[PDB]
Amino acid sequence: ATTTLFCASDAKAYDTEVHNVWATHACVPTDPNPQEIVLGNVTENFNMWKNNMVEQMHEDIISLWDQSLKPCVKLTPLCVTLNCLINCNTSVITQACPKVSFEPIPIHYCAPAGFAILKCNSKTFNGSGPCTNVSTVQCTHGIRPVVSTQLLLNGSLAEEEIVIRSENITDNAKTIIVQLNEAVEINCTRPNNNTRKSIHINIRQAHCNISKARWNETLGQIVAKLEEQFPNKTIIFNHSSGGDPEIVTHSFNCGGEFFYCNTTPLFNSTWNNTRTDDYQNITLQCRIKQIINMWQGVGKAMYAPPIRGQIRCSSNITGLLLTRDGGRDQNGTETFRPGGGNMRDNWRSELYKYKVVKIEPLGIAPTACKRRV
Amino acid sequence: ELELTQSPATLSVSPGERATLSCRASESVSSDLAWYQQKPGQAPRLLIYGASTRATGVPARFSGSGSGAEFTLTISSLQSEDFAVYYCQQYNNWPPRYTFGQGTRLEIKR
Amino acid sequence: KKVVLGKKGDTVELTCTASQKKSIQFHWKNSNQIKILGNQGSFLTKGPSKLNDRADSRRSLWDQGNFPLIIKNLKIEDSDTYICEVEDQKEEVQLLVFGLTANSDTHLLQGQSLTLTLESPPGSSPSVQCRSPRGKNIQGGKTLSVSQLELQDSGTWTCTVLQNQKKVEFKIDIVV
Amino acid sequence: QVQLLESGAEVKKPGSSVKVSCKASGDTFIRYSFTWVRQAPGQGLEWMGRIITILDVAHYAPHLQGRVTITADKSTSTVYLELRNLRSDDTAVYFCAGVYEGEADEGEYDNNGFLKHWGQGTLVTVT
Ligand SMILES: *[C@@H]1O[C@H](CO)[C@@H](O[C@@H]2O[C@H](CO)[C@@H](O[C@@H]3O[C@H](CO[C@H]4O[C@H](CO)[C@@H](O)[C@H](O)[C@@H]4O)[C@@H](O)[C@H](O[C@H]4O[C@H](CO)[C@@H](O)[C@H](O)[C@@H]4O[C@H]4O[C@H](CO)[C@@H](O)[C@H](O)[C@@H]4O[C@H]4O[C@H](CO)[C@@H](O)[C@H](O)[C@@H]4O)[C@@H]3O)[C@H](O)[C@H]2NC(C)=O)[C@H](O)[C@H]1NC(C)=O
Ligand SMILES: *[C@@H]1O[C@H](CO)[C@@H](O[C@@H]2O[C@H](CO)[C@@H](O[C@@H]3O[C@H](CO)[C@@H](O)[C@H](O[C@H]4O[C@H](CO)[C@@H](O)[C@H](O)[C@@H]4O)[C@@H]3O)[C@H](O)[C@H]2NC(C)=O)[C@H](O)[C@H]1NC(C)=O
Ligand SMILES: *[C@@H]1O[C@H](CO)[C@@H](O[C@@H]2O[C@H](CO)[C@@H](O[C@@H]3O[C@H](CO[C@H]4O[C@H](CO)[C@@H](O)[C@H](O)[C@@H]4O)[C@@H](O)[C@H](O)[C@@H]3O)[C@H](O)[C@H]2NC(C)=O)[C@H](O)[C@H]1NC(C)=O
Ligand SMILES: *[C@@H]1O[C@H](CO)[C@@H](O[C@@H]2O[C@H](CO)[C@@H](O[C@@H]3O[C@H](CO)[C@@H](O)[C@H](O)[C@@H]3O)[C@H](O)[C@H]2NC(C)=O)[C@H](O)[C@H]1NC(C)=O
Ligand SMILES: *[C@@H]1O[C@H](CO)[C@@H](O[C@@H]2O[C@H](CO)[C@@H](O[C@@H]3O[C@H](CO)[C@@H](O)[C@H](O)[C@@H]3O)[C@H](O)[C@H]2NC(C)=O)[C@H](O)[C@H]1NC(C)=O
Ligand SMILES: *[C@@H]1O[C@H](CO)[C@@H](O[C@@H]2O[C@H](CO)[C@@H](O[C@@H]3O[C@H](CO)[C@@H](O)[C@H](O)[C@@H]3O)[C@H](O)[C@H]2NC(C)=O)[C@H](O)[C@H]1NC(C)=O
Ligand SMILES: *[C@@H]1O[C@H](CO)[C@@H](O[C@@H]2O[C@H](CO)[C@@H](O[C@@H]3O[C@H](CO)[C@@H](O)[C@H](O)[C@@H]3O)[C@H](O)[C@H]2NC(C)=O)[C@H](O)[C@H]1NC(C)=O
Ligand SMILES: *[C@@H]1O[C@H](CO)[C@@H](O[C@@H]2O[C@H](CO)[C@@H](O)[C@H](O)[C@H]2NC(C)=O)[C@H](O)[C@H]1NC(C)=O
Ligand SMILES: *[C@@H]1O[C@H](CO)[C@@H](O[C@@H]2O[C@H](CO)[C@@H](O)[C@H](O)[C@H]2NC(C)=O)[C@H](O)[C@H]1NC(C)=O
Ligand SMILES: *[C@@H]1O[C@H](CO)[C@@H](O[C@@H]2O[C@H](CO)[C@@H](O)[C@H](O)[C@H]2NC(C)=O)[C@H](O)[C@H]1NC(C)=O
Ligand SMILES: *[C@@H]1O[C@H](CO)[C@@H](O[C@@H]2O[C@H](CO)[C@@H](O)[C@H](O)[C@H]2NC(C)=O)[C@H](O)[C@H]1NC(C)=O
Ligand SMILES: *[C@@H]1O[C@H](CO)[C@@H](O)[C@H](O)[C@H]1NC(C)=O
Ligand SMILES: *[C@@H]1O[C@H](CO)[C@@H](O)[C@H](O)[C@H]1NC(C)=O
Ligand SMILES: *[C@@H]1O[C@H](CO)[C@@H](O)[C@H](O)[C@H]1NC(C)=O
Ligand SMILES: *[C@@H]1O[C@H](CO)[C@@H](O)[C@H](O)[C@H]1NC(C)=O
Repeated sequence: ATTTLFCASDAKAYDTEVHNVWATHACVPTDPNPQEIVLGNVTENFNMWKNNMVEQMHEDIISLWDQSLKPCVKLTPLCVTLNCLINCNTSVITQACPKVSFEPIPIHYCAPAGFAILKCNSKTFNGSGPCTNVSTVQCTHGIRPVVSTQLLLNGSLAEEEIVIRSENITDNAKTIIVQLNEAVEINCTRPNNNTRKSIHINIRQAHCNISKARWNETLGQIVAKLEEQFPNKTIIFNHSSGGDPEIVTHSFNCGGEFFYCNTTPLFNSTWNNTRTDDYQNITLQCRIKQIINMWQGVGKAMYAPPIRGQIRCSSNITGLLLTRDGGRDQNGTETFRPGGGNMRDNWRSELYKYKVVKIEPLGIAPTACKRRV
Repeated sequence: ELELTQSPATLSVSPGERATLSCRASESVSSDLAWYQQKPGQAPRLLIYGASTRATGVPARFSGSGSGAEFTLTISSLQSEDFAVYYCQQYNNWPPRYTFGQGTRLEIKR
Repeated sequence: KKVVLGKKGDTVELTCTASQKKSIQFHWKNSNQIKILGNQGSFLTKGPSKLNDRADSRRSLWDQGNFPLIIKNLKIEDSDTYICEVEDQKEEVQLLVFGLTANSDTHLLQGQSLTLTLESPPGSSPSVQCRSPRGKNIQGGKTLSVSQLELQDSGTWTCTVLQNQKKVEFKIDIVV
Repeated sequence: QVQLLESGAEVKKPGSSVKVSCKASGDTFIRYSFTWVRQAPGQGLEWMGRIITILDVAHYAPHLQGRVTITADKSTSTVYLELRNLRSDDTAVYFCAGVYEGEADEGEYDNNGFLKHWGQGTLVTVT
């Protein structure tokens, strides 16, 4: 089916939190008694890159960002139907910019009246491969609408082992979604201590820390899986290959603070079966920006200056988006640069277990009876 | 729109005396007020920005404070070159709809 | 296959075509399967090749269905084919960049001979068609030489270079 | 670091179009915004408008939007002020005004609404 799904999140309806305001006006309360009917010996071809359900969540989040962070100047392109000097003049919009609170909330996409949602339960699932432990439900699990690049933040973890998912390997175009089985933490702060606005005619500085003794374990398992796909080549990580500032670096949000964290001291290491890092607090240098590029279409934007102080992001890291650099010049190597940017790929890593199906009840079969006439 | 009101029309001063000024807004406004100087036929040099931070080159003789509606200013040890027209220009509305202020001037006994 | 010509220094614009009119994923790969550009949602990712700072794209036309490839400061080393990967198609074009000039910079006289210089891309066969304002429509292969360079031979001769029914014009520095 | 250079003091009949230019140096033209303040003879400091160099946007007063427009030719680093539909009240002194913004190209923009750098003023008078 190609239907719409009503959301169902546990709101509050009293605080000035943005997601609590949005969830109260368009969401219902969560199901207090869920029922997961386990089917028998069934098999369903769960394709995940052709899932139309993720095309809906992406259009239900864009409608939230137009109710949350109103830009001061929303510069967006607009062309005129003239064959080819095509008339393409920008159309700016000036709106009030109030600094509002910002925090995601887990939502649940539920099936409408008359349809059902299937769900695989295999601990591997492979992506677009048919599983066997298919069970039906009515609402998905907790899904957070976190918007980020190069590192999938807050969310669900793998069941037993770090699995990799990609629509098609060896074609270096499709992004490789890597799901972790252990929550890698990350803390990002800037207390006060940097009220220095300009330098010559810092408040635009922040940092993050990653537990090196814990992060190497999860990275050590990723290379163990990637080498299973390429045993003779060499796994060599690298930084980004350039482009827009929202892709070259990490990018997440915390109360309107658009942290653009430089992730070069996290992917610089070359690899083999042994380590090449060192031998606790990896200082991930970040920077608050003001002129961004929207992820909800082409076009720049400009927000209000940052808050005075005490900006904290006690996050998690459940996924990882990695691209691949192949070719005829690939002399026994494997380059996995950080990618991401396509937010649909951010939610396909979350909505991979589900599928919306309808029940057709007719059926025709041959038999040995005959209508007496 | 908004309006900035000054209490005096001119300011009776003398060299070596302390001078104070105040700007009042028609509506509420935060600490986004800047004080400007003005000399005849010259460029209106910046004095304070944000009502509490001096520019690059403004001496310690010029200072001010205040928030909300009242915005004070103080001039310690009024020099000879400090006799110039002063101005109040508010900027706290997005889109920019701020207009102007009245302004004061130091006096000369004659 | 489509093919265009470069002028050793200017830009170029190789375009793809889309019909869904939705601004979807696409890429650009050379003859060695190396990424150059490509949409990633609504952002832009420059692929790891030898054309990092030269590759660019007109972002304002992606929602209409046109995904051009803007490459500035063309060189002869970039004469290679390119691949479009809009939906599932493999729209392929070919780039041929070369430069036509001479050797004697400014010191020239009256009654001297002239020589030309062409650095064609490796694996090509161009045809240089010279044209002069005096009517010296010199026809020949790649290399051309003129035996007369006088005061009457002044003016930048517009020698065009044709290959596969595709030609581009140039200029000639003549200082006497 | 930055400097300004106004245009020539030209008088025009009320009803025509007025153009005022301002060049600069010392810093890249797209690093910070620019404004316009109107100095009438004997009056205060009337705010004309404001233009961001990167985002070619402009905001004006509600009594001037049908007569002014600001462009920032970054290839020449010269802001222009096309003031058409000239009247008699518009006799004043026009001048550019700038204020630095820390690294707006990379995105560290500050939205400094005050004014620090000023030009010298061109004389505009109708007859
Ligand atoms: C992944 O998931 C994790 C969760 O597992 C996400 O982590 C969350 O991230 C949130 C934002 O990054 C963060 O939210 C902040 O929490 C602060 C602490 O909350 C606790 O204290 C409050 C008050 O005591 C309790 O009510 C509450 O129950 C908690 O126990 C809040 O204080 C923060 O609110 C302030 O910041 C936002 C930022 O925009 C403001 O909009 C908001 O209005 C508040 O602003 C005030 O404080 C700032 C601090 O400097 C001031 O600068 C500002 O001017 C305001 O100051 C006024 O008020 C203070 C009193 O608060 C007063 O002293 C001052 O004088 C002023 O009058 C904010 O809500 C979550 O805590 C955090 N969760 C966890 C578990 O860590 C993570 O983000 C996820 N990843 C992503 C990408 O989202
Ligand atoms: C992570 O990816 C980046 C992608 O940019 C990669 O960095 C670059 O790699 C290329 C590929 O080797 C380097 O290019 C060459 O590097 C050598 C060594 O310095 C230079 O001598 C070369 O310059 C000469 O050769 C060119 C022709 O090959 C000539 O045209 C040129 O004029 C010079 O004569 C050539 O540049 C490039 O230097 C690096 N750049 C950086 C900043 O590292 C990086 O290697 C990847 N990481 C890992 C771990 O592999
Ligand atoms: C999953 O993705 C894979 C890559 O991401 C896909 O692999 C592709 O598989 C096809 C089938 O072999 C390959 O096509 C081959 O291309 C060569 C090279 O073509 C050149 O030479 C021929 C003449 O030899 C010429 O006509 C052309 O114009 C080229 O100049 C051909 O010679 C072969 O006959 C064959 O067609 C692709 O190369 C390969 N992709 C890559 C990037 O290597 C795979 O198909 C995907 N899976 C599914 C199910 O679609
Ligand atoms: C096939 O799919 C079904 C989906 O329900 C799987 O059943 C689930 O199995 C897990 C064990 O991994 C059960 O979790 C356990 O629950 C019990 C009782 O609640 C508790 O004592 C344990 O601590 C643990 O939490 C889960 O309850 C169970 N689902 C239901 C509805 O009972 C089944 O395991 C899958 N088959 C295979 C081979 O994985
Ligand atoms: C993220 O942080 C890393 C920290 O290493 C930054 O890498 C460093 O960037 C600087 C600036 O380009 C590089 O300096 C340059 O080096 C070349 C020699 O290759 C020299 O010719 C230049 O004049 C300049 O000094 C520096 O080499 C580089 N570090 C390494 C190890 O390569 C990186 O730029 C940051 N990225 C972002 C997006 O913030
Ligand atoms: C790739 O990035 C990692 C990021 O951690 C680099 O590891 C860091 O390497 C530097 C080497 O200079 C370590 O500094 C060391 O500090 C100790 C104590 O102050 C000092 O005794 C040493 O002489 C050295 O200066 C740094 O601690 C280390 N990071 C962590 C978190 O331990 C790694 O070197 C990078 N690799 C490449 C090839 O760029
Ligand atoms: C590596 O990073 C972590 C966090 O990014 C650092 O942990 C932090 O360490 C400081 C220093 O002890 C802790 O402050 C102390 O907290 C206790 C408990 O509230 C308080 O009673 C003390 O007076 C003091 O303020 C801080 O809480 C702690 N962070 C967290 C989240 O617990 C760690 O120190 C870093 N490693 C190194 C070697 O610096
Ligand atoms: C895991 O997924 C891959 C594709 O993502 C499946 O691979 C194809 O499987 C069919 C039949 O199993 C083969 O005919 C194809 O040749 C396979 N293609 C590739 C590229 O491997 C694979 O079957 C899935 N695993 C399971 C257990 O179903
Ligand atoms: C990031 O911060 C969190 C808390 O904000 C840290 O979690 C605590 O870690 C200490 C060990 O240093 C434990 O004793 C605490 O019990 C943890 N908190 C909770 C609630 O369990 C975390 O260690 C920090 N990680 C990094 C890499 O900085
Ligand atoms: C993030 O990591 C940095 C780098 O280790 C921490 O800075 C250190 O903090 C400890 C205790 O606060 C000091 O003893 C070290 O001297 C600091 N290192 C440096 C280089 O200054 C920082 O504290 C960490 N963040 C948090 C929230 O703890
Ligand atoms: C981030 O990771 C921490 C653990 O590193 C998560 O904390 C766990 O939360 C579950 C949820 O019920 C508890 O059962 C565990 O006992 C917690 N462990 C610890 C050590 O605190 C935390 O929930 C993660 N954050 C998010 C948003 O998922
Ligand atoms: C599924 O197959 C197993 C294999 O023995 C069988 O025992 C079971 O009854 C089957 N399920 C159903 C619902 O019949
Ligand atoms: C990863 O780091 C931890 C310390 O944080 C260390 O105990 C462990 O041995 C490291 N992993 C490898 C493979 O060396
Ligand atoms: C490459 O890997 C295969 C196993 O996948 C192994 O048999 C072979 O020996 C390896 N090549 C070399 C040169 O060792
Ligand atoms: C990587 O490790 C293997 C042994 O696991 C070794 O044979 C190989 O030489 C190593 N690669 C390099 C480049 O040293």
